[PDB]
Amino acid sequence: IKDMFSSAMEVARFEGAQIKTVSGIRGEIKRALSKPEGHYRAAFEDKILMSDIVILRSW
Amino acid sequence: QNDLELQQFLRESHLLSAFNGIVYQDDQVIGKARSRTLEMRLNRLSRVNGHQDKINKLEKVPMHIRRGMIDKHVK
Amino acid sequence: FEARQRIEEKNKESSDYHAKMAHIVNTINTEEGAEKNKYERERKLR
Amino acid sequence: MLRRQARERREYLYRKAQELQDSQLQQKRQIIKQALAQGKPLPKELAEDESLQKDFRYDQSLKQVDDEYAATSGIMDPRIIVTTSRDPSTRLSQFAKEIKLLFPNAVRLNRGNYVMPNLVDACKKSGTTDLVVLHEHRGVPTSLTISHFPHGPTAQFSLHNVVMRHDIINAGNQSEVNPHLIFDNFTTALGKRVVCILKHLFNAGPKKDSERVITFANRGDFISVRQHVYVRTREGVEIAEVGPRFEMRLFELRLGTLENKDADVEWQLRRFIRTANKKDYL
Amino acid sequence: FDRTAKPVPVITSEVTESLEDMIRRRIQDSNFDDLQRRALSEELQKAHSEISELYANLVYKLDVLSSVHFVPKPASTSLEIRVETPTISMEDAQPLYMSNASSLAPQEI
Amino acid sequence: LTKCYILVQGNTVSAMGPFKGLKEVRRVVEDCMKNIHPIYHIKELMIKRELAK
Amino acid sequence: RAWDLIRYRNFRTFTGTERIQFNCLAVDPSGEVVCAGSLDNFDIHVWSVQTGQLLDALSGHEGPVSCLSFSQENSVLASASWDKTIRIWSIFGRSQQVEPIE
Amino acid sequence: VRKLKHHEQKLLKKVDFLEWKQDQGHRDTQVMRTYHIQNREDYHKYNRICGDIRRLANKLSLLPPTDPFRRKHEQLLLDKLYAMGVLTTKSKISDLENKVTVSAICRRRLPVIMHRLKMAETIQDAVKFIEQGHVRVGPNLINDPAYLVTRNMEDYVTWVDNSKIKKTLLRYRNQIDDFDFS
Repeated sequence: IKDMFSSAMEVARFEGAQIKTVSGIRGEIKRALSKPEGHYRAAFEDKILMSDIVILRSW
Repeated sequence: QNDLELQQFLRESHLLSAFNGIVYQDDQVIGKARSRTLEMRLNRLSRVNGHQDKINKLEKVPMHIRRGMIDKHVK
Repeated sequence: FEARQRIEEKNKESSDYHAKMAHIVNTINTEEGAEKNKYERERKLR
Repeated sequence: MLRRQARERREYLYRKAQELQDSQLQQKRQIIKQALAQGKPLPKELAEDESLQKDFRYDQSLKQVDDEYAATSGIMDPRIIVTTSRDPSTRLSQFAKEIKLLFPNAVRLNRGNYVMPNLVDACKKSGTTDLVVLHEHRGVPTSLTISHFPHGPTAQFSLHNVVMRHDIINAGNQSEVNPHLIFDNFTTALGKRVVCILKHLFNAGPKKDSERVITFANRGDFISVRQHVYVRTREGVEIAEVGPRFEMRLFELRLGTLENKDADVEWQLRRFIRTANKKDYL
Repeated sequence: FDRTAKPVPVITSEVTESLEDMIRRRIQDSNFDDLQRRALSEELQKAHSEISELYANLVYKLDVLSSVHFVPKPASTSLEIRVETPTISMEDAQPLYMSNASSLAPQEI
Repeated sequence: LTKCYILVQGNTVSAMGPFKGLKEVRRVVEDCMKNIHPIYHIKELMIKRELAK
Repeated sequence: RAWDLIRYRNFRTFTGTERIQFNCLAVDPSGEVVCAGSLDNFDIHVWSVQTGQLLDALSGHEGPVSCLSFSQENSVLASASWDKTIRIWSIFGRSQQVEPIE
Repeated sequence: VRKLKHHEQKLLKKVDFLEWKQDQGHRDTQVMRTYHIQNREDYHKYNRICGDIRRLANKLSLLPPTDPFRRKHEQLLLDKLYAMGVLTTKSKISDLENKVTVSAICRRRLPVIMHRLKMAETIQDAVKFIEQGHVRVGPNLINDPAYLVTRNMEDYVTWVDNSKIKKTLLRYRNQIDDFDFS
């Protein structure tokens, strides 16, 4: 997942959070990728598409 | 009146004497007494909630020999 | 650390709320349906 | 024995489907059993069917370890292979050494160029009972899969806080005597299933003074595995820690061997459901 | 934000201490979850004898019908009395013999 | 229970059997003509058989 | 089962644990061990003769063990089965060695 | 035989030249048509054995329900018939009266085993093939249709090598290796 964070520190702050696509596919962020900074690895209920947007509902 | 073994012995005293000290308690009752005793108990339990046209089904006997059976039994 | 603490406090809050709502539902059921059935029983005599 | 084992699994799952299909007759035969026991009247459904009572004359003489392990529970000792993933690192080879020292009646097999279908076939015709496949991540071992072989279950676990006996110190040699077991709060039916899986790979009947013990203690779906030796003093019992300690978490349990992944799943970790983190042995 | 699952537990000295004294309680009470190594009546007697001879004849013809691939009877640690006698006398009727010992050993006499 | 053959006829009770059975049926019949019910004696006869064996 | 041909007594009886029927056997030259194979079990059952116990169950055939024979001189076991395979077992002395000839 | 009129059919009702009451509904004929049984007396040779099993099962259910003799022999007979293949489940003892049946002993015959193993397209084809001598169980060729195949002995029902049927199935999938003759 590309750009909801600006740094791996930010993703480290937000690890384990539950996200979802706009299709309601639930998911969880797992680990920040190393070289592209705000990019991370998430796991979903099944295969999401390239035309989706993930969402971290915070308050 | 709420003794179960005593009242079971009372109403199965007849076929124990027909198909036999004596034994009356289950875990000692050998064949035809056991089959008819268990069948009598199951009939008496099932006659409360089961329908009266469905609990006591007669064996299909033809007319002219069931009537002769009844006449000789009444004799 | 905040993960474990927030998850377990949310679980505690949900398990308290379900007990509270089920309690008020069946207290309204029992100690007012007894009076509903009592009124029906003393209305069947008429 | 290909055809024998295929048709034997076929007949077993036919009998299991027939049991769950005609398991209503077991409990309504139980109802008329206790109706004979205390002389209480029998329901309408059990009162008007005449065939069930004249089968009950025959069926009045009817009346822990489960269906895969039940045939040879204490009769025969297990036989375990311990193998790594493929081209393993040296710390995974040390960990596989430690797991083959954990389980008695376990040997270790070098893994490389072994396909998992013909590995499973070679094991289940050479007579082994269990296969433990270990997976790593840059040294740190991350999974172990236990497959019970006469078409038994596979339980797949992840391993989490792994400290190794090779990693600590030269504290000596291990004991290798038949250990005692400890299972702490395995309370659900999945808990008893996982207990039977994890404990039918130890030898039946250790000595009463067998001085090593190994504990599988459940702490919210995180089975802490430690291994201890002991010597009972005048005032308590003194515990020394020996051999590896980790936490295994069951994420999958299916009902075939390792090769297919077409087997029916008995349990697997629903992670993304809405009420995921609210119950244990979920 | 809400989070999906509980994190993996950190193993500290308190949880190792609690786990060790659990093990100590079990190990001083020997609460170990190990694997464990695996005449009547006249009428009842004659009922038993009748179904025994029925069972014998039926098993014989089931084996012959099955073309004697069957699965054997389970186990019977029976009890045999042998008297002592010459093994000449334990033989068949023919002019010869094979051994003139006695059927009981010296340590059986 | 008593291994006897009993005929309740008219205003008397005939009985054939062994002497222990005859003693038992005589006490049963006389206490049944007094007010205590005979199924109490049948119950104590069953109790005494399973207590004597 | 074993038969003394002096005192005419069946002094030994060997069963398995699986309730199978045995179709062929083979004894040691130095008759410590009897060995027997079935046509429904794919294993070979190895009993001591001095004690009565089941010493081993050799496994590795994938077909019913049709025939057994011990070599009379070097005491190596040869079994052969309907999986098109003859197999040579070195039982004695720390080997537990198996050589399958297809 | 001539479709009696109303006065005749009223006057002689019990007349039937085909179906009698001793026939038992022609069930020997019916199940020997189902499982393609050659000789007439195989039904009744199996019916004697079903009557043996059910006579023992009656006389064994007439024992008291808790004694170990009844429980041991009921379980032992149940295990023997399941292993032979007549019974399909060793769970309940009412199978020893209800589910023991000449059709179950006939489903265990060699052509029916064949047809269920997809080794022949019908039971009559399986009869023709094992009469023509294509089928061996184990090593030895089986030649008669009535051969009863137990559960462990149905793993070895194959064709003989050098069978034309074995050759044409191998050459249908062109896996025929002519080194081992097929």
